[PDB]
Amino acid sequence: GLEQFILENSLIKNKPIKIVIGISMQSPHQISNEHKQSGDSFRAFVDLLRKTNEQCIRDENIRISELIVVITDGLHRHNLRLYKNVSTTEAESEAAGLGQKWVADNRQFLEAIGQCGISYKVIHWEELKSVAFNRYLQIVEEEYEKPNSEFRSIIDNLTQTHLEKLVNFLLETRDSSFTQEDCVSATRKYLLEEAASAFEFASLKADGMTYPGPCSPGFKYIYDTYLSESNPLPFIEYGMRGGKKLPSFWKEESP
RNA sequence: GCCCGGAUAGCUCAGUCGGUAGAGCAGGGGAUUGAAAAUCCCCGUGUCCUUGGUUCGAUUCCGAGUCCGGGCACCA
Ligand SMILES: *C(=O)[C@@H](N)Cc1ccccc1
Repeated sequence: GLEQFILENSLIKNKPIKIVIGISMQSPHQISNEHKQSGDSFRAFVDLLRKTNEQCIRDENIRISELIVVITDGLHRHNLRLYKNVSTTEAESEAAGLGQKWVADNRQFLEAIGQCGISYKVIHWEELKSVAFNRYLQIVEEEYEKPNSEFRSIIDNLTQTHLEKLVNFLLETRDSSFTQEDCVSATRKYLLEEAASAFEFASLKADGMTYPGPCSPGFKYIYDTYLSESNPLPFIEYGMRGGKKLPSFWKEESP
């Protein structure tokens, strides 16, 4: 899908539109192979990008160029560390490794986006979370140091979400020996890292970042404070499905 | 993955069983001016996206393909 009704609110046209995007992954995959940024999702992002490179007499009176792609490869760490003792950094290593696994599971789409005209970047875990996280976490806690801000409401909502998720997860294996306070606090840590990912990402990348869903968790609270007056955080919503196979160039298995 | 709409003059779209599809823009020709600029008037051979059927005949009715959207399922 798209948001043509949202293109005029910013009112910056007749030029290349710097865009970004960030994918995620859950520990226990309920939909298994089906997930965000599947093959259909990447091909549909490419198609929605190419839809603005056509109709030059109807878009001048929408363009897609210079794009980037982020990955929260270092977000769901403690989510996977519950299965085995392992280590604190080993859980990171493995989760970011699966992130890079997907990054290689659809590299053809990333490279073919460059043939369609759009640039291709590849942000990762450390590539973003490697600078200015002390002041970021400090500001997150400064917003979460009072029950008046809706940051506590979003905290409780995401906490209930991750709590149901971790309850269903540990309901299969009770050998984790984790704590309810531990699950809640690790979920809140991931949530605050996602909230602090508005400051660091909005400052690291120019203009806007688009996700298929809404993704207003933490991003709204932080970006309305800082990014909305430094680098406008505009979230565009995408949405596709499966019905008729589109034309995919070099759509074959590697050999 | 499942389910629901459209494509018509060059372009926008309006056309409701199946009863020779027309309003706006554009564009050509005019009268009048010395000439243009306003105003009036004339001007559409459209397989209604191709290709198989009912009919007396199908725009929209049934079958096959091409291209634009929607509603769900999965939220994280
Ligand atoms: C899921 O765990 C999300 N918090 C991860 C995420 C999604 C989109 C953008 C940034 C982070």
